[PDB]
Amino acid sequence: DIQMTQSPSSLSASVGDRVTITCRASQSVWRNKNVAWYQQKPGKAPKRLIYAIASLYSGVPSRFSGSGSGTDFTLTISSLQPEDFATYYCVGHYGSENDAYYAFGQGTKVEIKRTVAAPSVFIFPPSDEQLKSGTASVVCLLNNFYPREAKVSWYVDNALQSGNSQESVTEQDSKDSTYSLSSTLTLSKADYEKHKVYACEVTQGTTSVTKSFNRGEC
Amino acid sequence: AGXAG
Amino acid sequence: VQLVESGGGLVQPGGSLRLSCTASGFSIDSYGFSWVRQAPGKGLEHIGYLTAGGRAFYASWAKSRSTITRNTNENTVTLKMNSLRAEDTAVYYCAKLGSGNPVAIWGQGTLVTVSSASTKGPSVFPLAPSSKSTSGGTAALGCLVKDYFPEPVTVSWNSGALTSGVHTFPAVLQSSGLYSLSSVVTVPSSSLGTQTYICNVNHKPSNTKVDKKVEPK
Repeated sequence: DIQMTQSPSSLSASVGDRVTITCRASQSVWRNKNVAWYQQKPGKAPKRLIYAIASLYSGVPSRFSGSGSGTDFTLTISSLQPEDFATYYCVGHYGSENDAYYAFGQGTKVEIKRTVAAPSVFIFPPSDEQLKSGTASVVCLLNNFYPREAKVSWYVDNALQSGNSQESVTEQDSKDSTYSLSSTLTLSKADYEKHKVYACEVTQGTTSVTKSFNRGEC
Repeated sequence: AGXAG
Repeated sequence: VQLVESGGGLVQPGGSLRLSCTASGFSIDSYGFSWVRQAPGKGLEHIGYLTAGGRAFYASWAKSRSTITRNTNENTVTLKMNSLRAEDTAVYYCAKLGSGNPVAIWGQGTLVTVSSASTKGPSVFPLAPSSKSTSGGTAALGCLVKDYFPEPVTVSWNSGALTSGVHTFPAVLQSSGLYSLSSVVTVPSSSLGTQTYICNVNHKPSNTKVDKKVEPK
C-alpha cells in the first residue's frame, strides 16, 4: 500500500559535517504528526532518535533533530561523529479511524570519510588441531584500514590461487571509522602439506604488501 | 487520537 | 519495562512460525504493537499492527498468511505466519514504534531461519599468535569458528572483559551450505606471556558453547 522513499540511499561525509536525510511519504501521515527516525548500528536492534517529526528522545544526543510537514520530512545530524555510522530509517504511521498502517523508508547508510590508513597485515597458518580433521584454513587479516577497497590475492609457492578463498569485511568501526578484512584460503590437508610458501598480497593504490610464512618453521 | 484505527 | 521475545529459530519451509512477546512491567492492551522483520542485509519491513483497541491491520504483502493476536490474560502479543518460504528468513521484532508518542519499546528480536537443513554445532580452532611478534609490538590472535548451521554464533573474549580491538567478522556461507567466521583481537605483544586469552563461542541453535584458550606458537 503506502510507500516511503529516503534520499539519498547512501552517503559519505566527514566528522563534523552537517548531514541531512530526506524522507518522503506516498500519503499524508497520521495527524501530520506521526513520523519517527530510527538508527541501526551493525548487529544491533534499531534505536529511535526522533518522534513526532521533531521531538528528541531523552537518551539521544541533541545534535540529532527533525523537521518537515505533511509528506516530506528531514533528519539532520548537526555535527557528524564517528559513532553515527549507521543506517537511518524513517517510519510513518498512516490510516483513518478504521485503518492503521506503518511504513519504513528503505534506509540511508551514513559512512564516515576519514584519512587513508594502511592495514596491518597478519597471516595465520592452519592449526595442528584443524589439520588432524583433514582440512587446512589459511587466514589473512587486514586490520584497521581505510578506504574499504582492497585487492587480496593468495600465492602458494608463487602460483596465484583462484576459487579457493572467501572474504569477509567488517562494517566501519564506530570509534576510528576503519574497516578490517579477513581472507580465508581453504585447502585439503593433502594439498597444504605439498607446498612450502604461503603468501597473502594486499594491493591498495600504488602499494602492494605481501605477508608470508614457510610451512613448518618455528 | 494518538494512533489511527 | 521489557518486552522479551520468544518462539524463533530454525523452521522448515512450508511450516509455520509462531512468535510471542511477553510484556514485563505493564499491560499489553495499554499500547498498540507492531510486528516488524528485517531479512539479513536488508531494510525494515512492517508486518502488521494490533491497535490497543484490538483491531489487527496488515500490510498487503502479509495479509494472506499472517494473523496477529494478543492475550490480555497472558500479557503477550503473538505473530502467526504460515506457508513459510526462504524469503521469510529474517530477524523478527515486536515493538510499539512510537511514531508520535514518547513511549517506544522494542523486543530484542529473534532470528527465524527457514530451511530444511539440520542444526550443526561449530568447530573452533585457534588462530595463534607467533611467540615473537612481527608487527611493531602488536600481536594478532583469534579463533576460527567453522562449519555451523544455522546462524547466529556470538563470540566474546575473556567472558566479555576484552572488547578493545576485537573484530568478529560476519559469517560467510560456504559451498557446503554451512557458515564460517573468525573473531580476532589485537593485543600488546608484551602481554602474550602474562595474559590469558580465551574466546567464548556460543551457538544457541545447537545448545553448544566452546571456550578456547589461544596460546602462542
